[PDB]
Amino acid sequence: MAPYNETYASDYAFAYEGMVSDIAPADIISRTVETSAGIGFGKIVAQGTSDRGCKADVSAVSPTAPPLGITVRSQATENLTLDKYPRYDGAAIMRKGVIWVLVTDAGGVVAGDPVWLKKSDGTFSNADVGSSGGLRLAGCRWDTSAANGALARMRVDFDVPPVAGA
Amino acid sequence: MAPYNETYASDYAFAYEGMVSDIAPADIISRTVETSAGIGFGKIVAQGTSDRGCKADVSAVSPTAPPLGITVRSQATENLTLDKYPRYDGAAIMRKGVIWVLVTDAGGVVAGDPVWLKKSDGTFSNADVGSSGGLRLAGCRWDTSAANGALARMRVDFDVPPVAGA
Amino acid sequence: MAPYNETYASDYAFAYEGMVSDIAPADIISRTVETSAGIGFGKIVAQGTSDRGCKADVSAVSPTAPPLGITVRSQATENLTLDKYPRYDGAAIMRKGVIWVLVTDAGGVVAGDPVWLKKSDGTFSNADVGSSGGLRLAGCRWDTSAANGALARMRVDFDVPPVAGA
Amino acid sequence: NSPEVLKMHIPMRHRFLPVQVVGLTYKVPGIFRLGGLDIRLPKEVRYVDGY
Amino acid sequence: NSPEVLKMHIPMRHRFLPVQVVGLTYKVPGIFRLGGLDIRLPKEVRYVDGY
Repeated sequence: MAPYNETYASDYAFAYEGMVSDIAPADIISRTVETSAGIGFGKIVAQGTSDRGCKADVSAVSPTAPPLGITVRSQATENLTLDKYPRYDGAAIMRKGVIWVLVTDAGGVVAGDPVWLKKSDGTFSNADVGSSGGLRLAGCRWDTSAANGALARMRVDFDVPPVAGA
Repeated sequence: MAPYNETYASDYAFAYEGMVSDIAPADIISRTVETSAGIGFGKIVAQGTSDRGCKADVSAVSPTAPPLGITVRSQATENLTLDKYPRYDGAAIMRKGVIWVLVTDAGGVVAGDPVWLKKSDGTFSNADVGSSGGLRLAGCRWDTSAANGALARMRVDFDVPPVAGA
Repeated sequence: MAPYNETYASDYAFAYEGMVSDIAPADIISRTVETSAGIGFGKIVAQGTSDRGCKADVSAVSPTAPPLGITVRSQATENLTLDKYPRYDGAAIMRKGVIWVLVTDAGGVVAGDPVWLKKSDGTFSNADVGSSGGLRLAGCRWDTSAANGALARMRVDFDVPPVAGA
Repeated sequence: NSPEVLKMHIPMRHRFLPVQVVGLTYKVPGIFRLGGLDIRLPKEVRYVDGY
Repeated sequence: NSPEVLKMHIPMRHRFLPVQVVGLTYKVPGIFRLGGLDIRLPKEVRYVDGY
């Protein structure tokens, strides 16, 4: 009977942090979490050192060492970390479907835009940062107009090599 | 009992304008037609202004604003436009499968060739036009040898960014 | 009761020459073998002259004429050629899944590496040969650390155009 | 408020389709179809703003 | 070597799920769910090296 965090919303929300939207194709890949803390749901991941592991640290990704994919919302995750994949757990990375993610940009994004990754934190945006600290995920595009700090769905394809931007 | 347009053909034809050939994968995408007139079946489409719409006008596509996909033959399309998707209708764009399209080239095409788009009209060909008016669909290839103005099937992948050719 | 070639192995091996590893997507394509001798199981193939044929000779592949794919282990292949696709036979080419192949490199490969093809013989390696005799399969990556002349599984996507390296 | 002034057609209501199974995931579709609202007599509807 | 020193928990042994048919190919997935080895009393296990 818990009425806390009641906002009396006009209508239903759109999605959650890492939920997918149904479509026939999806590469979902099982990896093992390597970071000491968990990994959030809609997040980018790099290639681990365990030959099948992944890390949440993408500060050193390059066109030669591209990022691995994006985690998905699992909803059965050990109930000790709130919404995360705990250490030593199947990660369920996705690299082909359409997924809801979080926007980090001042002016927001619109339907068809490039997707730029900020290597410092691992956040998605519309344009390059400008100090050799951003990559462009070459095969990727948005699918929703959204403001700053809101959820937008994007279409992703990680087999296309990334592009470095200074 | 309609015998008009009888040509007494030697054997069955190969396909129609926008028919697909069966295969396990296919991204078929639902878009809304934005052009005042309809859109033909085997045609290229650009990104609309309605955040899920499409236009048949591809005169301004670039590597920064890649084309969206290719429509497919639906066979249930409002019977007022002969073989088209009327205005304000689900468009069924395809961007992964193998599809029959129309050839516009003097010397024809053979099995494995690049696919070049002429931005002026939106026709597919074998080589670049030569006046900064053609794109190369980077991930695309033919699958049939065909003469001028005939049907040929091609394999298509629209997640690979296009290449500008002057 | 045949005990020849008994090595008393510690545990089961990993895979065979061209076996696949299960995953939802796979483009498997039916081609007809054109070479006089057969074609091995985990091998690269080029575009034939029969509009649906394939050859094992990839000495002339280029970015303009990319390779076609990789054959898969069929296990029902006419029992006259030991492990090959005989002449005039369905070839079952694969161009999207993850497949076990043979490594030809001095220092071996690790988890995430580029895949380089040596056009002279048609062998996969980690780095370019260095005399305009190697291609880079742009969308391709390894998935196992393996030594010289061992089996390693790699993820493959042949719609991305290759890159020439001198 | 007459069927000759306003009209909304809903030929088909919401139904569910069988379950597709793909690699340890059960994808389930569900579809419907309707037609937009249609104001046939626009002089029989009046807006008053500023109350 | 007693159940109060060592233990190993295997909730699910090995399972075969239904077959899914994708274009002239049949794929049967098999799953098994198990945990790790537990040494509850570490003072009753001894390692000696260099023999």
